[PDB]
Amino acid sequence: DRLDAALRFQQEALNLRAQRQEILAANIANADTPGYQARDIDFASELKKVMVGVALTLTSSHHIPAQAVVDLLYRVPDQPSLDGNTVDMDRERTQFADNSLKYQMGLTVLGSQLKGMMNVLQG
Amino acid sequence: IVGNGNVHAQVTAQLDFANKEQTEEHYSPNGDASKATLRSRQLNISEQVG
Repeated sequence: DRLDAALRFQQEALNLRAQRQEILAANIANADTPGYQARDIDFASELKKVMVGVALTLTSSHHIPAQAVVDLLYRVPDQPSLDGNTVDMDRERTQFADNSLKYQMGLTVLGSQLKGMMNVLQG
Repeated sequence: IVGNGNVHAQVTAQLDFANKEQTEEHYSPNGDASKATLRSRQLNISEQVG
């Protein structure tokens, strides 16, 4: 559908921001686990990958339709801890706040596009 | 062989005067993968060994 193509980029950006938000909050929650590595995703490359499948064929009514079913990069440690935990509070707190801001911005842009498509139709 | 008049026979017949109509449907079994005909197949396999 053409409607999907217009809203594909912002939807994928919003979903990627939510996933990275979950990853950052997981990094915050597991700050005290000894031996836990701080993981993160490269937002731009994954957004390229998602932006850049074959529903199985249903011959009749009984035939069952096809059933549907990111890469994590390690953060470079800054300070060496003794328990092997590489999670840094300041870095991930700033990243968490930034991801929240960008999620809000994506919501704003997507809502503006939908509202414009709506006022085009209203009449 | 027996001769004219040296044989007598009589026949009785139970007949069928009942109108019957029948429709039969048969499906060939496809439980064996060798004789199974397929149109679409989705096989998702995952093995996360730790």
